[PDB]
Amino acid sequence: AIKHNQQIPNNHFRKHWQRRVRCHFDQPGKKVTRRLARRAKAAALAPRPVDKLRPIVRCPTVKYNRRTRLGRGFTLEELKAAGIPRLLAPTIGIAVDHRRKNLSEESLAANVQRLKDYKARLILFPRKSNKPKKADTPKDQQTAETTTSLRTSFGVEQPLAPGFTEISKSEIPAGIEGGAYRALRKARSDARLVGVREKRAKEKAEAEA
Amino acid sequence: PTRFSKTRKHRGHVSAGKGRVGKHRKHPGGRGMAGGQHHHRTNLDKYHPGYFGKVGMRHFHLLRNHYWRPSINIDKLWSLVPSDVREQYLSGQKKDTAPVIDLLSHGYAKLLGKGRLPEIPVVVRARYVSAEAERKVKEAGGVVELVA
RNA sequence: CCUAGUAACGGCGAGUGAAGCGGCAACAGCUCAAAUUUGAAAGCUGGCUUCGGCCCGCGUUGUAAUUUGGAGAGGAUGCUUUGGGCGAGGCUCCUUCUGAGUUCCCUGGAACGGGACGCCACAGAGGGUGAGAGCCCCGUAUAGUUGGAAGCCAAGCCUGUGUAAAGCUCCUUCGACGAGUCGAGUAGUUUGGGAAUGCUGCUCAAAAUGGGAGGUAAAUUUCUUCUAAAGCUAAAUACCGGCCAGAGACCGAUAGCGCACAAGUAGAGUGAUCGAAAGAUGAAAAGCACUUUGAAAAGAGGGUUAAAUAGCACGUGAAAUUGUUGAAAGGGAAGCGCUUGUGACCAGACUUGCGCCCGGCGGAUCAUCCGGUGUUCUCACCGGUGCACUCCGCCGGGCUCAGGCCA
RNA sequence: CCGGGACCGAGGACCGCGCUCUGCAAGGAUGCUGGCGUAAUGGUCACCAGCGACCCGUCUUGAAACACGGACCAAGGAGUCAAGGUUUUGCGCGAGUGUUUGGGUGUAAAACCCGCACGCGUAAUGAAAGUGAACGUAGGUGAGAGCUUCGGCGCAUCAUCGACCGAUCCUGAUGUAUUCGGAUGGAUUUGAGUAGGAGCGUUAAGCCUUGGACCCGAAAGAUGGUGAACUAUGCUUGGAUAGG
RNA sequence: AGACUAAUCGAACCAUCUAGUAGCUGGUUACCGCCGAAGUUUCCCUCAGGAUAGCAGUGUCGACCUUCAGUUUUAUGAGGU
RNA sequence: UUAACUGAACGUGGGCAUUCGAAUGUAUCGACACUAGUGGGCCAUUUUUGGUAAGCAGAACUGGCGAUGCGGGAUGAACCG
RNA sequence: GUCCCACCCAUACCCCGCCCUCAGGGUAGAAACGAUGCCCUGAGGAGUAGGCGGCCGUGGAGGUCAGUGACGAAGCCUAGGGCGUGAGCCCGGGUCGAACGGCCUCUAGUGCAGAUCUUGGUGGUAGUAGCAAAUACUUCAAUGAGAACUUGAAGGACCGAAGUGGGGAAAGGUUCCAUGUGAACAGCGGUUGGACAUGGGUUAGUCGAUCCUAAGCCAUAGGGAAGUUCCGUUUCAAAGGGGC
RNA sequence: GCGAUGGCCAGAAAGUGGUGUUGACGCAAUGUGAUUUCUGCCCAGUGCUCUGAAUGUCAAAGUGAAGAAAUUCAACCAAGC
RNA sequence: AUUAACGAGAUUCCCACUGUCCCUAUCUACUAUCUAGCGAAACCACAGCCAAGGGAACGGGCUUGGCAAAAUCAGCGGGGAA
RNA sequence: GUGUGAAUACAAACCAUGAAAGUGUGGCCUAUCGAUCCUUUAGUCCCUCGAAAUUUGAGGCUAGAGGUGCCAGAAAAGUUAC
Repeated sequence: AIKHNQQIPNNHFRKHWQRRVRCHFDQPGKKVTRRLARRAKAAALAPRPVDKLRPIVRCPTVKYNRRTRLGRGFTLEELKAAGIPRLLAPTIGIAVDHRRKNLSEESLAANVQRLKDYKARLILFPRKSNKPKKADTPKDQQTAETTTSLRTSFGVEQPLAPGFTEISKSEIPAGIEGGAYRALRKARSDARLVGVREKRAKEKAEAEA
Repeated sequence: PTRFSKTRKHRGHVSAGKGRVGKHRKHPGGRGMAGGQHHHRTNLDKYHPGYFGKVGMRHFHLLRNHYWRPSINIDKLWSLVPSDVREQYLSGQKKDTAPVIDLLSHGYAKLLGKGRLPEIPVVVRARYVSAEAERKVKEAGGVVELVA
């Protein structure tokens, strides 16, 4: 029953809403539980980093097209280029994704370099101490400062392009002959008439023959 | 705080400020928007003119990402360059170098033109540009180039 | 968390209402049908056994190895990889032990109260003891210490080895892939799903670059993306029902659960089921010996206690209603407002203060000056010097002024 | 111009207006005297006397009503909470604003610190494809607080005439994938627009909506269970009723 | 005979949905100070009820704007009791 | 718009106070924001409709009760002060 | 009926005192001030429904009074006092026995005469209505504190074999017998009791259950139903028992 | 009304039931109400029942034509009317 | 449309009989009544003498008059719009 | 000072009549009529079917018609003497 100048209300409160209300009084209690689980997990993995390596990926929509972020895993072609066996990759902290493809060459080159330098920073202890092997560390450089996050030490360096650039005068280019505004209008109407123009031209060829 | 509210001042006065003849019954007039066309029409036409009816054609499965293009006027263009570099250009110490502004990196797609521009050449890279905005930037010595 | 009260549905009325992207928590991948071991069913339940094995049976209408689309098979080619046994040390559980006053005086039935003097403190959380206790007692904080049981993790060492099995780089060629299913028509239900989103009944019923999807029905021609009709798997999420624990600006016996008590009890109904009321003597029963009146219940003395104005009808004991004693009023109601009178009872205020003159007593110390210190820098304090017409306290006499109530 | 009577005494150094001018009746009372210093004055309670006075709460044009509820006492007993709006008051920052989904840390449900995204605001208009805000010192005229070298410049706001952007209806230049393109100039049209930004978070009050919604109250409707020990009908098996 | 079916029958009894809805009756708890009403207009299956305008309160800002008036005088129009 | 710078609106400049051109008052100027109650009324002077008439039914201007005590009508919501 | 003198009293009019509201002024080279203070001047006060402002109390939380108390805290009674217009605050006397206040902020299950309100308790009516069907009682002695309704004897009566007699089925569950007894119950009394307290009492080859079937109920073979389960009792079944 | 392949009736369904251990002198459904003497006229209306040459009306499926298809248009056509 | 027998069915008349009536009178048993013992309930704003007036148009309470003397027992059915 | 009905005065086009000035936006004036949703026709040659084209079909924008007489506009027969 409206009485004055009001905004028309729409409050979805006619079911039995009181039976399903979820108050959050355990927000600080839950936080303590997670911190106890992380430090417990870090103790089990004594020299290993907690996280796993991820590749660089671009967002899939025209909006957010500019920014980049972390993905799920490296494609099978990226691993082959860097000379890493498929089966050995998951067991040394590398994450693999078998359902992604490299359509372009810009993305392929960026990820290969990001994965190649990780292999140089890796220290690999031998399976049995008394008998080391060829690919193992020769025990001389096993003592060095290590990292444990691997998400901050290997995060995205810069997601967006630089804000601006400064260039000397007389280097500024010349625009399109017609202009910027007219280049868009011509390109829009060309796609609208792509069908009408093609058939009109084509039927003329059979008409003359 | 309930210690200071009008319900505390009503103690000792029968009917609690709701009147004697009209006794504040349960639901006179109906619940919600009842009577929109019958007995609440007078209120619903003095205010809210246009509640009833159909207008326009419908769109199935609209995705709002296809229609993303925020716009920026031309008089705010110089605010994009950092302050330290900005004062050098306006004061007039460079005299041989021009800035290249990337609208997409700041979150814009269309460059509208509304105000005035000082006479310093610039380079603007935008996805869209208006007809009036292209002229003003061009007569200042600059150029606009589409970037996609 | 946001998208979002948005696209959409709706006597387009009242109303209803998702998803893609984006940030974060937590992260882990895999095995079957379709191939001839065919130069050797290479596989398994059961019984007996000295523990080495044997026997029957299931099974060729298919039991192991090999392959699962990310591939793979079949060929080339050179390198590389793979078993067992010890094991310090660390972490979980239970159990041994832990600092300081009963010092002195007063009130009290009893100090745990008041005053004086002490000590401990990684311990001043909480409870008991005849009243508010850090030092009377149990406990509390800190790392160690006595003894015992079973699982984990793991620094680093000691020994076999290619019959076998595994990884990588390239290729002419091969490359098997789930049917009364998918899909279509019709009917009912449901959804934001709109010429029909999912599900189920009936009729018809496929294919091999084939098939599904691309949110408007249909025909022709292109394009993008996955591989259905077989199967497994930790974590981030829900919950006070079960067994425990720690807490609160929550309630304080008509409150809080129906139940602080022999409460789902006593009780009602043929039955399904309905379902109450009820906490407190005192620090300690020390719960009244003995005499006397009475048939007895009980009464009067006399006792215990700080108190019986605490006596098992017991802490404190209000109102409605009642008894005795004292005062007063009453010719068909009582109560009440304004203003006197009589009688009873009662709070205030007043009972001196200041000043001057004369007389008496007692003391150190008024003006002035010198030294030290402080401070608002010109105003003060302390020590010394004074030494009786000065200064101060008390007493006696005289005088002026003011001070209570009614006129 | 001379008598008689009643009620009252506010203020608290001087200042003023004046006169009959060693002074005064002129901006508010002082002087003399007596009795008593306690139940005397005064206050409380009970009673008699003069005058006045219908039982409260509620609905109603009208209640003391032959309108309803009320024998008496003690304890209990009724506009609350959450989400979403709106105007006004206080506070922080300000073309920006908001730490707490989450992470770091801690004397541990407290306190302190950090950042990527995201929400509202900064740009509107059409059903839609779309397009998108300066002729002028951001305009002219009449009023405007305040300032001023006195000539003038003129905030906020009110009225009025114009300019620009989107929609609707006309006009159709240069050009040309010869059917595309849409310059320029108009029109008793139209918008929740531009014309030197005002918003975001939080605190308190009034009001609104759905929720048990200020408290107590129907005659009904639906889901699942228990009864033939009374009474109704029937079946198998038994019993009982002088003398004319 | 609308009779009887456990003192219940023109549709038995028990628990739950359920604190079922009410434009209709009843009640709604301390004091002082200042201001102070309406039963009328239009629409509604509306007439014991709502929305809308009116009367009322509070919070203010612009000036102290010299503006105004349930009134009289003077000049000039309309009316059919 | 007119045969026509002939008209029409809006303008620049200039002239006219020695008295800004009827009375009285100004114990109350303008604008905006949010919201409560009410929407059953009744009585009286004059005018007035239906009815034999009514403490009956229905209207116009203004004053009252409702929402209000006090002094008169012995008593009496509306009469006189 | 008309005219003329004097006189009586409203919360109305005039003058004065005091309270509150509103409006207009004064107060710093501060010898100054709950500046929210103080001083001077003028006008006004009726009110239901309703609006706003200021204050007083109750249960809890933070800060502060270096607050009160077993030499007596809280609570309760009191025709005993003081303050405020008012809600209320403070003190004196009596009883009692362990905790409790003032001031500024925060918070709410925060103030009662009514609702045929909820639970508990108590009055007038009132020593009143009443304790009247089934024919009926009397003399002596014993026990005992106490005898119409205990016991013995002797008189008078009733039930009058379809009984107020002698035994059973259903149902009840110790009500049966003995000894003893304060209160309560036996609508008067009580030495008596189906009440209270302490003990005791129910023996079967022959009397019943146990055996057989009736109306009727339920398993098995099978068929329905998502299912709790419905039908089916010789039915479309490989269904048994006798001797050495 | 009915000769068992049946009439009346129960059940969510069933290899399920009642009448039925039944067969027209029987089972099932209605009206009048001993005996005596009688029981008239009306088939327009509303019901019940019978006979299909009649083509009038006419569903899904099926048949024919046009179209690139979705689709549209024609005959034929059960019971009932 | 008639109808023998039957009926705790509805109606009218005649004989016998009578306290139904003119018109009332008397007797008996158990209560009511008094005493000893025991001992409730409905109901209740406060209460309880009238005449007229006005008023919500029928007052116990208001106005003007009549009047008015403690405490009590057995009956009664006008009023308390019981 | 919302809607519906009806009415008055101009502006920009195209016409009728009259020699011309002029008159004409239905009947000399005061009554003679109708929302949302849905269906249907006229108009431009216009926009969309959201992976890209071409023709059917469907959906949009502006103006009329199909109607609510309870006429600011629900889809609606009786009885109760239980």
